[PDB]
Amino acid sequence: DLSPRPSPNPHP
Amino acid sequence: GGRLVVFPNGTRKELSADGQTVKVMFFNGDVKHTMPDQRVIYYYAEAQTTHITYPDGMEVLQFPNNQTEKHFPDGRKEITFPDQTVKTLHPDGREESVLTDGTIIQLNPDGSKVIQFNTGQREIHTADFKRREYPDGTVKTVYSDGRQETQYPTG
Repeated sequence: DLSPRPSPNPHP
Repeated sequence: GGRLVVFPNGTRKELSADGQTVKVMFFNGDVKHTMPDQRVIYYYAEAQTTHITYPDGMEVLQFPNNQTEKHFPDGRKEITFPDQTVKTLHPDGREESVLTDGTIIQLNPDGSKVIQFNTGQREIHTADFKRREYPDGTVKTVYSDGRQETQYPTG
């Protein structure tokens, strides 16, 4: 499979 | 003619026929393109931001407010703000801004600066003085000790 890079911004 | 691969987690991969270009569509909406020349273009869906990595070390970020930030392999960082001011930060701490109106601001790490106004005047700030030079040849200076000096044009 394949996973995205971590979000640069914190989650709401 | 190329292939599409869909993984159990929902991530999709498309390969070109020559296998040189790969596009990955992650389950979270992010999109990554790897190009034959090895440039990697990554789109962050939630942040609406693009990050491009070049094989020479350069990195470029494009933010959704139309701000662009370029990172050169040497350490130099160039920002184009939405207004189109261009600000360059050097690793030594020098900063240079080239405004659209034509103004140029050069800031040294010791705190000295040179300002070139689009009006043709130039200002220099040092530890000893602030000086303003005029297109007619006039020079005005204020020294740290409080004394003010005007050098008149030869003509």
